Amino acid sequence: EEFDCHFLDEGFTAKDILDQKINEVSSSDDKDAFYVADLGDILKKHLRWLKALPRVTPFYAVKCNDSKAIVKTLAATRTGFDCASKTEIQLVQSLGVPPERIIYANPCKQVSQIKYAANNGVQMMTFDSEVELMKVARAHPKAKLVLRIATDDSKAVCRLSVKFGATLRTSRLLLERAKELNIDVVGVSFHVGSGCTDPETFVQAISDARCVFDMGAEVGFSMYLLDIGGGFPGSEDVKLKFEEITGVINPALDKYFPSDSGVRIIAEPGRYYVASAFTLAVNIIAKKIVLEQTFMYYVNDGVYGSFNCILYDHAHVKPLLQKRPKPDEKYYSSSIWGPTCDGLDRIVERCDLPEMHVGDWMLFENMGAYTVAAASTFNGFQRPTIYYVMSGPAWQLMQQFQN
Amino acid sequence: MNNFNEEFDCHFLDEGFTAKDILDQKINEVSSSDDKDAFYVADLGDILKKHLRWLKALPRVTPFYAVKCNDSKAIVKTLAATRTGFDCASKTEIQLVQSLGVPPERIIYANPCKQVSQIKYAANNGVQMMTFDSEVELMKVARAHPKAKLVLRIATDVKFGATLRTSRLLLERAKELNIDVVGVSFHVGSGCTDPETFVQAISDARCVFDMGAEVGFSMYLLDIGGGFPGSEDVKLKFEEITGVINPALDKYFPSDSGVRIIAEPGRYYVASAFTLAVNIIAKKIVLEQTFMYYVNDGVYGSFNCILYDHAHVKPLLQKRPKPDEKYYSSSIWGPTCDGLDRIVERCDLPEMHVGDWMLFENMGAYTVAAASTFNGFQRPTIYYVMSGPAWQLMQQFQN
Ligand SMILES: *Cc1c(COP(=O)(O)O)cnc(C)c1O
Ligand SMILES: *Cc1c(COP(=O)(O)O)cnc(C)c1O
Repeated sequence: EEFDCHFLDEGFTAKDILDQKINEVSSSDDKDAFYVADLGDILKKHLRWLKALPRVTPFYAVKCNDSKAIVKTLAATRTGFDCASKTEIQLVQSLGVPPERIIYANPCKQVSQIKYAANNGVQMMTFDSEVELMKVARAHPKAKLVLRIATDDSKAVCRLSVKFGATLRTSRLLLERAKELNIDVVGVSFHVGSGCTDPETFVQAISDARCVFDMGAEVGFSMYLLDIGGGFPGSEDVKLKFEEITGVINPALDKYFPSDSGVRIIAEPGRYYVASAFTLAVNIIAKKIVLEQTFMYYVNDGVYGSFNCILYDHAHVKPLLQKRPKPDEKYYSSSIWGPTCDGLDRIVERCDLPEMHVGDWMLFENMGAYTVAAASTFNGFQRPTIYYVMSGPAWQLMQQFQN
Repeated sequence: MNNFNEEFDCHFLDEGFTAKDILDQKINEVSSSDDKDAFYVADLGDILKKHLRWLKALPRVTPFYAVKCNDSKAIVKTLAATRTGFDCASKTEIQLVQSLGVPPERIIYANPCKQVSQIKYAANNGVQMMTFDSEVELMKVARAHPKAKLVLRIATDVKFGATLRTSRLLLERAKELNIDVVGVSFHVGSGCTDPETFVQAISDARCVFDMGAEVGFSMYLLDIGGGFPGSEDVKLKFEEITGVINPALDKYFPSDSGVRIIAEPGRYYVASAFTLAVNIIAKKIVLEQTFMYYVNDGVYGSFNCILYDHAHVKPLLQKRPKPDEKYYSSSIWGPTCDGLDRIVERCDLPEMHVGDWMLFENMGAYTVAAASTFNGFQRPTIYYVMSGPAWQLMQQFQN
């Protein structure tokens, strides 16, 4: 099923296909959870990116969803790939992507994985520490390094301990140390992150990046690479939409990194490409009534599976009814639980739903990003099957991108 | 040492050597190379020691290992030879146990809320005993496994467990549907602070047994669940808990009644058998002087137990530091690019360097069982060891 893609007929949408599949299994007990993944939605996102950020080459953040179908579609589109590990580089290269379309954007890499990157021709890597420079000097001395700078997220849960990113002061010392070690630093990267309430944050990051560029010029480096990271929204169900962010980014790029300077601007979008492409259908496998009347529903995907995103990715999930609800239907306070025997495997603490029954389906939209990528087989429950769909016109568009 | 697939490969543990010595040897073996991937040493002899200890502490209670805690084939094979039962929650777990040769009468399907197709799989493969705590579950059993032997799971002091009031209604409803209810199960859970909770649970089970007798059921199976500690690094130790359980079992379920008592320990068997070695792969100094260490296992891997299992992890050095060695405030981070992939927020450590190893004891339970390959990082290699005397002990259990 990984390389199996189904046709999407004219006048149909991923939703219609989902409804059809649900109807077809209605008289049986084959009601495992499943995804419908519209590869055409990923192509749509790419067109939208090219239009909104014409100066920025997208490098898809593989970690967000490492589906071979996704990577193949994006590779056909000629986008780059941001890989954090040997396995991700192997996946991308296996599909035929040359090394110059890969950035190894992990600032803290095990020596053997740096060696793997060097052996396979991946030259560009990020870094934010002196020890990383020592490791690169030993294991990949001809690498092209991108300095990752810190970006403030005022809504992070742990604002004192920041995992990645050098301050400006540290950035100066790092550039000088790289010069001492005869290591080439070619640019600057930053990552604002998905939790971004104000687009001005991007402006600040771009300004800081320009500062580090100036620092590089002072130390004698030829810096050309600006990496504006990820965090762009992957669906319209957000307060701060993609186009508002890009409307604030493009003037900043024009001001701090004009095209005549020779800068090459890239980004590392992950969730932007894939979030809305996946819709998850789970089946209600068990039910309890608690006395006014409240309900507990048990479904066959949970926090150890697709909904790990609730804990790892700070996700909030909205259950949707497969069968439309009449205006007069009574809604009851309800909780939704995963299949595992763990008391913590709870998807929704409280929501309002009409009375549902075992065998009914619940749908979760925008489930592409940081869901299957982090699922486990805890308690022996297997990952939901993914059905990849693509229309004829979407395939034609992909062909155009291939030429 | 090198694995000859790790699943079924077991290494000998020589006389006078312990799991720690094997760990040191492996570390020494790779000291001059860059192959510094995280790895486990799993002492199957420790699991056999736990079984002997269980037999002595709870002589009336047959243990059914909770496979979900650690589904290692090596573990299940060792426990299967030991003749324990298995508590299975899904088709895959039942498949694993049966593949190793365990007959269905040594399997309890102790998931109260089962998908119909999973119930069907159990019926197809002869697993008759299942738990339940709801009327809807009874409806599903009547359709998909009508000859099952049902065990009523009762609540103890949100997700599972019927109240006594609900238990009465469930027993009557099961009688209406001609479904056989043979016993009661409860699960106190690991975070139990007061052992008296077990006494109340056993008393509640006795009440539900009496309720079953009133409606005409022959109740014989008492399942006291799990939650027993898997290490000595706990406030409430195993033997204190069993000291409170055994008098209650004698009072509420005397042997002459014909009751069969089982338990579902998971972490008790496996927690202390696994020691994890991770390598420091990156390092930062933050200016008095504090350090950030990055290791090659994290919250998406073995340390998912921090979020899923409320685990508190203690990093250990390979060699005990000198008393006057300088310690620094330090943080420990996982390998993934996620900002949340942090193992230790703050601890005191001597200055360490890239290539040094950090050890984590009592990492057997709810660690590898829930690890993912997020960001492409592979699950740590597990090296299984067993001494000759441990193998001899396993033979005695088997015969
Ligand atoms: C996670 C990550 C991304 C992708 O983030 P999204 O929110 O999915 O766009 C991009 N760059 C880096 C360095 C990351 O760690
Ligand atoms: C998880 C579980 C167990 C095992 O719990 P431990 O804390 O590992 O002993 C036993 N019984 C049931 C019903 C469980 O869900």
